[PDB]
Amino acid sequence: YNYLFRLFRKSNLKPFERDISTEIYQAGSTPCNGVGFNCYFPLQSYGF
Amino acid sequence: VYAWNRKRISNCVADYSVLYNSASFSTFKCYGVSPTKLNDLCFTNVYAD
Repeated sequence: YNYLFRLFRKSNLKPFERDISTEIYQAGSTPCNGVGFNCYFPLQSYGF
Repeated sequence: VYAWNRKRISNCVADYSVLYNSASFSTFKCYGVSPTKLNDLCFTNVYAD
């Protein structure tokens, strides 16, 4: 579980761009405010 | 559920965003289609299983 990828983002990365942030996503009309439905954590692990 | 019932929708226009913006639905998913993009898309027929 030490290997991961970003599964959620609002826009695609530009050439050689990188993103460290663990900010909570909003996949739909949930009034998310960092806290659940559509409120996904942005990374997933591979779990190889 | 072994013999589910089908309703047909045809020859009309709609807002689909209600299917997740309404408090009436506990869970919503789409396959081969995006939840916002429903309001821009078109289909030959819609069948509700």
